[PDB]
Amino acid sequence: GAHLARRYLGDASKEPDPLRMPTFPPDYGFPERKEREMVATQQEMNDAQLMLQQRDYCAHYLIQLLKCKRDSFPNFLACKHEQHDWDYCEHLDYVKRMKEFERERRLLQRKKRREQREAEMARG
Amino acid sequence: SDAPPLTLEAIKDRVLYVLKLYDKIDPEKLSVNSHFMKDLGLDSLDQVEIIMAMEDEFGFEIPDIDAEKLMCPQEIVDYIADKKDVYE
Amino acid sequence: HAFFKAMLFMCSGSIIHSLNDEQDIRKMGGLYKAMPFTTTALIIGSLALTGMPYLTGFYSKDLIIEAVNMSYTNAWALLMTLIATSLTAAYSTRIIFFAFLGKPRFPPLV
Amino acid sequence: QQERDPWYDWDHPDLRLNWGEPIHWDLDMYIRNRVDTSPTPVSWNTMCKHLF
Amino acid sequence: SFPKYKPSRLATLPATLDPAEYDISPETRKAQAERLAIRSRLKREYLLQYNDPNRLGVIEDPALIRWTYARSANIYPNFRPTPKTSLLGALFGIGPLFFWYYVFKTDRDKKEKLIQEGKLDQTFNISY
Amino acid sequence: VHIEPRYRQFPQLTRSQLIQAEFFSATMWFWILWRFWHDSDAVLGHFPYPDPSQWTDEELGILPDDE
Amino acid sequence: SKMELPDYKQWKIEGTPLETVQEKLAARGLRDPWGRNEAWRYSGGFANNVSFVGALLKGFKWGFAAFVVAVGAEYYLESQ
Amino acid sequence: SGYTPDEKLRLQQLRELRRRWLKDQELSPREPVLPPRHSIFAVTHVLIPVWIIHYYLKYHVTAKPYTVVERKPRIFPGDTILETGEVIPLMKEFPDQH
Amino acid sequence: PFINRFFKYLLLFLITMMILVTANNLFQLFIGWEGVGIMSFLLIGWWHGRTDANT
Amino acid sequence: GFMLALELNNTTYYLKFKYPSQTYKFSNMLGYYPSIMHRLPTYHNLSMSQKSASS
Amino acid sequence: MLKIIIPTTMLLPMTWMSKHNMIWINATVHSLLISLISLSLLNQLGENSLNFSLTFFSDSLSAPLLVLTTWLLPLMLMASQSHLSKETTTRKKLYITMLILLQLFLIMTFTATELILFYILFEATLVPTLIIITRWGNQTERLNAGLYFLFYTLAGSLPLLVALVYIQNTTGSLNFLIIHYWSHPLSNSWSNIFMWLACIMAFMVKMPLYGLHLWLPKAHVEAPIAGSMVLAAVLLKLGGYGMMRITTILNPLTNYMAYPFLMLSMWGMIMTSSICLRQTDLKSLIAYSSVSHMALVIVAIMIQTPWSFMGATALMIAHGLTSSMLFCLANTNYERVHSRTMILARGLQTLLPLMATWWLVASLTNLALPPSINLIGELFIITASFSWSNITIILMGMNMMITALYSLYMLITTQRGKYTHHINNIKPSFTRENALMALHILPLLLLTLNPKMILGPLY
Amino acid sequence: AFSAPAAYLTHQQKVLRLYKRALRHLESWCVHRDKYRYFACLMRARFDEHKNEKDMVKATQLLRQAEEEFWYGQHPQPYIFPESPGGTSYERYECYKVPEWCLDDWHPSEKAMYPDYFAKREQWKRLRRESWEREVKQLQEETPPGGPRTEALPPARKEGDLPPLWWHIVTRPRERPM
Ligand SMILES: CCCCCCCCCCCCCCCCC[C@@H](O)O[C@H](CO[C@H](O)CCCCCCCCCCCCCCC)COP(=O)(O)OCC[N+](C)(C)C
Ligand SMILES: CCCCCCCC/C=C\CCCCCCCC(=O)O[C@H](COC(=O)CCCCCCC/C=C/CCCCCCCC)COP(=O)(O)OCCN
Ligand SMILES: CCCCCCCCCCCC(=O)SCCNC(=O)CCNC(=O)[C@H](O)C(C)(C)COP(=O)(O)O
Repeated sequence: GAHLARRYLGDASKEPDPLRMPTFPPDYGFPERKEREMVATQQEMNDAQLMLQQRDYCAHYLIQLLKCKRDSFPNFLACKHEQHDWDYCEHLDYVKRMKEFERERRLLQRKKRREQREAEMARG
Repeated sequence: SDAPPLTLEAIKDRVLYVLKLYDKIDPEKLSVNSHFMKDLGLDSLDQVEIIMAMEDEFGFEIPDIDAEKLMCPQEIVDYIADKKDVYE
Repeated sequence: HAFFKAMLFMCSGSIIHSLNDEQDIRKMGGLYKAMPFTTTALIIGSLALTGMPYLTGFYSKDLIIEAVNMSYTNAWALLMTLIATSLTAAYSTRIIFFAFLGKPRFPPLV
Repeated sequence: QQERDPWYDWDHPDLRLNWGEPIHWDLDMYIRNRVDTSPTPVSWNTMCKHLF
Repeated sequence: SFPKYKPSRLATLPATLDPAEYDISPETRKAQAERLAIRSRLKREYLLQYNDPNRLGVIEDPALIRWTYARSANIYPNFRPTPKTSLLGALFGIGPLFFWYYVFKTDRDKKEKLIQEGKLDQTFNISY
Repeated sequence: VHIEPRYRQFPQLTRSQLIQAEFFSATMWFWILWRFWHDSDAVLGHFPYPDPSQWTDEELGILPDDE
Repeated sequence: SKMELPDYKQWKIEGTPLETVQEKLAARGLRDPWGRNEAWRYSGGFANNVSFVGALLKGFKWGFAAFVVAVGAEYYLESQ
Repeated sequence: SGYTPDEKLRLQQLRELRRRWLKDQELSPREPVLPPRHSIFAVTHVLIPVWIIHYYLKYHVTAKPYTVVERKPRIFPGDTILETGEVIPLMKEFPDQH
Repeated sequence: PFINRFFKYLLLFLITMMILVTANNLFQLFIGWEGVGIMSFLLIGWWHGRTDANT
Repeated sequence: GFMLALELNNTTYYLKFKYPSQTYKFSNMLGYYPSIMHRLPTYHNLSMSQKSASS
Repeated sequence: MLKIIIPTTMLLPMTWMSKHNMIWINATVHSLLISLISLSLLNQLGENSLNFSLTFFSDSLSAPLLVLTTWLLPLMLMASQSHLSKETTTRKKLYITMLILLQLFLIMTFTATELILFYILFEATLVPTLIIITRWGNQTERLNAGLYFLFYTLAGSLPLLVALVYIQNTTGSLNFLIIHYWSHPLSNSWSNIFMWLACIMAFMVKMPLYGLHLWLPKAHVEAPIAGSMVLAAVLLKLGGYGMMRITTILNPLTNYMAYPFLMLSMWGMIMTSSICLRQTDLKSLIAYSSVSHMALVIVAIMIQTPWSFMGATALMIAHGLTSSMLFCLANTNYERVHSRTMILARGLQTLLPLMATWWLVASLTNLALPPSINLIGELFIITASFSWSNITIILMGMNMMITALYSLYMLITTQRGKYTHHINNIKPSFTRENALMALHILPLLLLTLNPKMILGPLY
Repeated sequence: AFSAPAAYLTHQQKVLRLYKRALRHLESWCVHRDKYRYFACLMRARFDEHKNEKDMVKATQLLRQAEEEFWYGQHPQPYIFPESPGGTSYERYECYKVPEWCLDDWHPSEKAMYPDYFAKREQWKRLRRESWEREVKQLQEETPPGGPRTEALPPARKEGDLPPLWWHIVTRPRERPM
């Protein structure tokens, strides 16, 4: 995407590093951040044997989808609402990750502006 | 099954069929015994083209050393019959 | 891929057997009407191979391309994968066009 | 052995050898199940450059 | 006019591109005649035994006998100790031995002194 | 079904092979149309892709450059 | 059984690309003496063939008709 | 150009001989003189093999520990365990973002 | 003329590939590996009078 | 892939003849990989097998 | 142990008092019965060996070798009676006597408790083999072959004898049990280095180690079929067995005295496999394949691990069976066409289909196809070598490739293609030849079901 | 394959073989029939342009650049007939070709089947046995003292003779033996 063009062809110092982020404190620009909550307990995911990569903040919808698939086994066309709910929750998680990326790049650009412009007003 | 076993009459008919579609040959005075050079007045390039047409007709190619000396339709029929194990 | 690749090979085998064990596409002419069931099967197999939606190859290939597009991956590898995806349709087109379209190019004893 | 005439009536058609003719020192290397030295449409040293 | 084809060891010069087949002298024609005569005499000698109804067994080929003998038993009597043969023998016979000795000895010295230091991660290594 | 060669003529066809070929081509096309009518998102995606530029600074937590 | 070859007087290059080849050769002073040997590939049941997109859409009409019937059944069934 | 008379005559003689030889490869009407239940397939190729294998697994293989190991079944909230009668409670009252 | 041997060879390849797929240790999987390799060798050179097939 | 291949295949009907490109030669002869790797390493290995190891 | 030795000795007057047309039948039947009796030695203990008496003992290493020897005698008799038909009655009985004496010496060699008795029988095996090669070999080279077979062995074994008596002067005994229980380390000295060399080089020559192997192609090519069978199947293993017994007194010297032999074995294994690719003689190819397999066995014994010892035992047994079968297969075609050139008789699958199947199975076991015991031994040795140093795989894997490349090569050269036109005396396979091939191949396959029976003491 | 080769190829033969190879490779390049016919007529015209050249040095050099042009412009993957030396069915049926002498080694039980075939086989063997010496005598008579010069063989010339060295040509296995 255009982010790769900005990081590789433009100034990389103004662009987020996907491997190393976030670098700014999570409570830096926010006055009050509510910690992300989880519905499914560790035991419930362990008993469902989901996968270590499926045990994210969307695991409860996946658990209901799996239970619905098992219960109506012959009718493999019955777990549509559960599949939709799990997909929607994953989509919201991805949107949150995009928001984190955009927040961190905006913070880093604002940091560069403030630091070098207070230097600019500090050099004369 | 596969193709029917080949016969001498079929080989001769197909050779004459191909020769009669050649523009440099009169269809009515063409015989199985007609020499390409003496009777039909062709040259070596026409003989090469006739050999190639026969190869296309029967789906197999004749080596140059053998092809050089097929100078009449009967010779071509005999060569094909001997190559493909046709006795009747 | 097992399904449609095996089907494509058997379609090729039927063509070869019909044309007296000929395997060169340059001597295969218009088989679209002469071998209708074989033509249908090879068309459907080539559509499955190229990822036509809601066919067997779609549910597999479609997802693989999306996953490569949406991963922290080598950029050259991703570009090469996309180019290979185009070349797949290219050689499927080559097979169909040369083996089934146009005029016959096989020996006259049909 | 792949370079020999395949339309000649060899005494050993698969080996493309004639009875009594002198045998190359490296026949078992050139039996045409093996190393081939036949001319190619594109020159050697030009295939090498393109491949490398 | 067109790019020229140059031959190599593993991609030889085609006959049609060979100038020797286009510059023909009477001695060349007579040499070709002699070659054909030799081939024909050998062919008749072979075919008189091949078609013999009373012949049963193997038609012994002196060329095959000569080839196998030259490849096996004629080699040592024709060997002469030469700087070229001496260096080739020394290299191809002894150099790989010291090369592999050095490689394996270096690897095992590293592994052994690394075992001594107690840093090799030998856990679950009970079969050897 | 005994079929003979024809020598420079179009081969003899049976009705069964024609009807089966047509039936299976039509089956493939109907399946594609039916699935696209019911499962279009699988081609077109179901969720909208957000535009990061339409996100305000307050909801992403960026101060107005003076702190 | 025992087929006989069709009469050779029918194979003509007229109306086929072989005629175009013949006229473009005559524009150069040349002639093609093998066109009638090739005419059968264009004459009869091989006179017309489909295009690539037409070959891809081999059974689209019947399948589309069946799909329309099925969606109409869906429309007229769900109102009970 | 063409055959020499000797070549053509030799080819004709060889052709005659070869055609008679090929004619003699044919068989007379008596040449091979030879000297002097519906579901039976599914009972001998399926039912019998599965009898032996089931007997072998049930009474010999499973007579030793850890020879046949299955991964435990998945347990979901709300399930009832057959073995003990235990009931797993449901899953924490979703926010219900409908 | 050897269609029965051909079907036997196909069945042998299928058995070796099933062994490969269902193997739980590396030795059994290697057995299936080499079995499918050998069956491939035998079926590629089916027409063993042809030099190209053996090559 | 479909459109470009179809266009290039339809241009084969034109009464025009041109000698092939070098890219075409690379593609058709399989990157020259079997022309080099099936001749050079095999020749050198067999040559050393006779000249050095045996003799 | 006398229940094996005395019937073998009784084989001699039985063949010398038999009717002129009954020698082969009697010898074959009674050698088979002796093999059946010897099959009872396979019941081994674990902790320690079966110590029958002060003179003879049986181990899990000795018993498979003894069974292989007793089984190889009837196969040699079956393979010998075809080309010895024109021979007189007395010379046929003398040939059978040579075979019986060889078996007797080998049986006593594999079970001797004391190292001097083992050495004496180990040398005694030389005389019948020499007589067989130089009296019933076909070509003029056999005489030279005999000389090469003799002085290579003695030039190695004469120092060993000296070392042996020297040891008994300082240790006080040469009984193997006493030697093993009272074993002491060898210090790092020149005297110890030369005593190590004297203890090892005879078995090295017998293996043969690469560089000391020139006698083997000559002797195996020029020998008659029974001579080649016993030379490859059993006699070579006399080296391996010997090493496995004598390395118990060579620690910790072997820790560094083994480097040149390991380098020679690995590189020469590559070298002999490569030599097999360019060989015009069919028997020479089999001989060089034996050299390569024995090089792998040398590596296994030199690295001194339980996995390597197990692999070496399995590979010794498997190679004995496979090499004997390959020699018999080549001899069938030799008796057909009276030439050992590999390219003379081609396309034999068309003319001899069942013999082609035998060829295929022998070639498969030669390249160690799983789950054959050939690959069991090879894989155990390769795993032990990898533990010794991870770079060894590079050579080992290379060897594997070359092995397959020549094995199938042989198979493709003699069985496939088109038949030679002028060779018209290729008769159908006899029941004797097919039975000989089967009696080679079936025990080899059955050993897969019970591999431990050949895995040795370290199992 | 059936004709004995000569010591060398004439200029006329070389020119004809070049014509055939060029036309075949052109057909490989020009897949379609009408286009191939057009360009083959152009090739034939370009080839006839020098049909009546008298200076053989000029004709030889023309042949040289024709060969050079062919080698530069040849098809890398020309069409090969399936049973031609480079074809996909070249030696496919060789494994089914069994020499006739093998029939002599059949068990008498095997020959009990097919009695008439083996009666005719005995007749053929008698013919070969009775003709061999006359064939050898004819070959000795007709061969110049300096040995044969080519591989051509003479026909039979008397009333009841057979062409010398005929058995293995006449008793070929088959092209489709099974
Ligand atoms: C064709 C194949 C035939 C079979 C080949 C058999 C291979 C046998 C080779 C024996 C391997 C090693 C032998 C002895 C071990 C070390 C040898 C020496 O080179 O090492 C140095 C020895 O120092 C010097 O180098 C002295 C040796 C040099 C004099 C010997 C002549 C070597 C030239 C090569 C001759 C070729 C031999 C084979 C002939 C066929 C180590 O120095 P140092 O740790 O302080 O002394 C150790 C000995 N101590 C402990 C008793 C004191
Ligand atoms: C197929 C060819 C094989 C050739 C094999 C030749 C090598 C055999 C090994 C050496 C043979 C003789 C060794 C003697 C037996 C060792 C017993 C012993 O321990 O005696 C040593 C004595 O060792 C010696 O004297 C041996 C020295 C060498 C004498 C003969 C030299 C011959 C050439 C030497 C190098 C060749 C040996 C290795 C060749 C490898 C194979 C090619 C110590 O005894 P003491 O005198 O009491 O001393 C105690 C205080 N230190
Ligand atoms: C498509 C891929 C490659 C294509 C490239 C090929 C390039 C070739 C271009 C044109 C070739 C020439 O100019 S070819 C130049 C050759 N010159 C001569 O032949 C002059 C003397 N003429 C004769 O010898 C006879 O007339 C003869 C012609 C043999 C007929 O003889 P018949 O009447 O007795 O058959």
